[PDB]
Amino acid sequence: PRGSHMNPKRIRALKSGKQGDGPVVYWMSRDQRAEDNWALLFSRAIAKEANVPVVVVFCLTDEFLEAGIRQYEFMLKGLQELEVSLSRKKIPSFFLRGDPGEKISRFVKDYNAGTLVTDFSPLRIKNQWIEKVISGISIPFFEVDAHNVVPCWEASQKHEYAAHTFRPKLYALLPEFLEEFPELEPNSVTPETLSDVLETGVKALLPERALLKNKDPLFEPWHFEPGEKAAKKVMESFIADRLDSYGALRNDPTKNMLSNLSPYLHFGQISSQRVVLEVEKAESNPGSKKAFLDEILIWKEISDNFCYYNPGYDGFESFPSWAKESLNAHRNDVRSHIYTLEEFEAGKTHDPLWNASQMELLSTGKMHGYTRMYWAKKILEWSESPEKALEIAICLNDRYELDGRDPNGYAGIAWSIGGVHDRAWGEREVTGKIRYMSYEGCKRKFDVKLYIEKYS
DNA sequence: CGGCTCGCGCA
DNA sequence: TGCGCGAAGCCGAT
Ligand SMILES: Cc1cc2nc3c(=O)[nH]c(=O)nc-3n(C[C@H](O)[C@H](O)[C@H](O)COP(=O)(O)OP(=O)(O)OC[C@H]3O[C@@H](n4cnc5c(N)ncnc54)[C@H](O)[C@@H]3O)c2cc1C
Repeated sequence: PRGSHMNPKRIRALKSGKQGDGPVVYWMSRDQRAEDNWALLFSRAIAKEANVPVVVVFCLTDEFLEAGIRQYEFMLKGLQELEVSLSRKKIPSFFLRGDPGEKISRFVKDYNAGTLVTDFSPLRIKNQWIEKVISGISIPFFEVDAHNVVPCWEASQKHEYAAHTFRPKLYALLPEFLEEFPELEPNSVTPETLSDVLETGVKALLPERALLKNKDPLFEPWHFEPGEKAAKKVMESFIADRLDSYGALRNDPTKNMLSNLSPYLHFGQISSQRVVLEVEKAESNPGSKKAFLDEILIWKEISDNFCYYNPGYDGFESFPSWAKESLNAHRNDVRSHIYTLEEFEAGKTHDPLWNASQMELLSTGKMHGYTRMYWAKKILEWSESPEKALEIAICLNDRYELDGRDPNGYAGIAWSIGGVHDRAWGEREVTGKIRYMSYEGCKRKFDVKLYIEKYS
């Protein structure tokens, strides 16, 4: 409804009804940013057509107890900057604590909202909140895909087996959906503390903090500055300094040649469409430009496709039949080593390369992309069962990665353990036909000793 | 039937 | 280091 630079294919109606006379309320969950936000822009256009103001509601759930301080501070500090950014545009931001299924419905009734808009996320918990909200509200409810360049329900209607099947589909719809972002218009009609919730949450997560021998924290919070503004600087530095050499050095953990955009992209502090727009105009190495675009467009959005069309995305049942049969037949194979969650967590294994990868995960919260494959695949090799390996890999990924609890993580773990979006390889013990990685293979691609010595 | 985001031999 | 084969099941264009 309404909009000249707005594609209607980015919005879908979750619930029909009579449009109320109150303000249009935007339920911000995934895209925590002010600029290049389709969901916020569409909420403004609906408000403009109805001559009502637009407001933003963020519901703080109990999910931060499962995660750590590193994710809590990163999200909270970005929200504090976001509050000022919306305030400059005369857009009020309301922060609620509790279950969104009950808090959002209460806010709609109390604030007398006219229309409700929310961003899209294929996670299981989001669909549970939406269904609860729908039964408690009586105004139209819309969903906007502000995370993907091409809407998830529009790119493909089925689960995609491999990237080479999804690649032609995505690139065919690029000329339509890849476009510039109109500026956010400030509100014409004007009508909890973020510091207190930060202090309250931190005290609850203090006992669960990872520590060293001398009770010293392992996490180093100066590597990534949270916030919308800092994410712009990371993109600018990557395009100017790192994008040219990305194609040749993205598989070398000893070189900081990655975009470092996943923590910002996970919380929606920067738009992946915005990154694509600046990358496309950038005149750099054609090989590196193609390599980076294949990651942020295909592999990032196919991860949303995997979780959207597979409700068991974090389970063994989502694996392909060939992988399940191979893993089933190799259940009784004697493992070379057996490690529990705690031994994996502290990095007390016989592999010095695996332990160094974990320390980078512990200290920085963002382990290098190449070593994540080795990190996850060796968990399967040294665990009781494939279910145990999937349980440990998901737990350590969500607990310590800044980009954890993301569709890119569940798809990545399933790729490493269950061969999702992959193919069969040579037959092996324990791991069967799942793709294999060895220490000697990494030794021939990068300086392993430098990586190991960098992280003890 | 062609071709997919590893190890390994060889220059 | 970069290149080409090997080992493996299956989708998708016909
Ligand atoms: C076992 C495992 C677990 C992972 N855990 C997570 C996670 O929790 N959260 C997360 O966001 N990513 C995860 N990834 C994906 C990938 O490792 C990260 O996106 C990347 O390492 C982050 O560094 P970067 O963005 O600087 O790398 P870049 O090469 O600069 O990545 C560019 C962008 O493309 C996307 N992308 C790149 N590689 C992948 C990939 N393999 N799968 C999906 N999208 C990709 C991301 O949006 C990323 O920001 C995981 C991968 C594996 C193998």
